[PDB]
Amino acid sequence: EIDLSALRDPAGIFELVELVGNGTYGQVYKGRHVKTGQLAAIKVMDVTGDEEEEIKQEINMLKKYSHHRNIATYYGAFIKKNPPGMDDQLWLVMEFCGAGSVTDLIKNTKGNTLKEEWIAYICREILRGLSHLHQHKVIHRDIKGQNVLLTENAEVKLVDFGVSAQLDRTVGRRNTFIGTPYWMAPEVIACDENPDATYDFKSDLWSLGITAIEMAEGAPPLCDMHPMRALFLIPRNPAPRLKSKKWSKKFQSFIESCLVKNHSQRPATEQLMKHPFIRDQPNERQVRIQLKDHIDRTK
Amino acid sequence: SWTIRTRGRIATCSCSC
Ligand SMILES: Nc1ncnc2c1ncn2[C@@H]1O[C@H](COP(=O)(O)OP(=O)(O)NP(=O)(O)O)[C@@H](O)[C@H]1O
Ligand SMILES: [Mg+2]
Repeated sequence: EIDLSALRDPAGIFELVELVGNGTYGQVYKGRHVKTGQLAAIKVMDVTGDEEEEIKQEINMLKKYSHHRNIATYYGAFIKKNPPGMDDQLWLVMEFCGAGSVTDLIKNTKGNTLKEEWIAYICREILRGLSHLHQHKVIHRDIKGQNVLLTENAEVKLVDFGVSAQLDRTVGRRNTFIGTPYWMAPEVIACDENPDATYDFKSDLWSLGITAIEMAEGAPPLCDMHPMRALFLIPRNPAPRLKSKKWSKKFQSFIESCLVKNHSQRPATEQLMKHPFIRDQPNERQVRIQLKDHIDRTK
Repeated sequence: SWTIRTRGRIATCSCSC
């Protein structure tokens, strides 16, 4: 694994241009490599024994798996040394996704709704990255709009591997109660009270379904109530549906495939990828250009 | 709001209501 003592000072190799993100822990800046001018994202996090396992897990995931074109590509890691009365800071340096998150995009779109063709394109890109991780026995465990990013060219990249899981076998399971309630699968929530319950990669597929709804309706199901309430109604409520009858029958059938509550009747990542909403799609390059154009207009 | 982390912690991070 990664050893935080071997990391060097970033000196004046990168300059922080502006703040672009604040998620769960630390802050992300637009970074600029001062010699070449190359842009990168720089996630800055105070080093602390309390946060160090989460920081190492994200760094190892990125080192091993971000070569895939749907994961933001890892460049390196530094540590800014600070005087004795001030915590040291880890700089995690990766590919800059210049257009922000999917959540960002939904916020700045009129009516907080994406065109279905953009939803289909984004979902397929998410599914491809997920497919890469699941083949490598990784569960992401935090799929949601905030952690799906867009490049300046409307390419899609997953980020945020802090709470992801590395399994040993294909069949291997996990039972850690973790995530954001609105996006959590029922079988993940079941690990709160049931010590014998477990889940696997299929939980990422549920979260993907909630993310498609988030893109279609501007928020996940149940976001009108506090997260405690939602945690206890997700297992009891019937699986969420799209409310508007105007979406295509394809998209409705896809949401139905993602959101099977009984996870052993939920299709695996590979069957879901052949779903006509994902498979029967116009050219990647054509849809991408339209989305790139809308991102630029609304900027 | 919020998100569930390890060890009985939460943080601001997707929600509230
Ligand atoms: N590579 C990037 N390019 C551009 N913006 C980014 C990039 N990575 C993260 N961000 C922005 O910063 C936000 C937080 O980043 P994330 O990597 O999701 O931090 P967290 O939520 O603090 N992660 P963790 O603590 O590992 O669960 C994202 O939602 C984006 O808005
Ligand atoms: Mg995040």
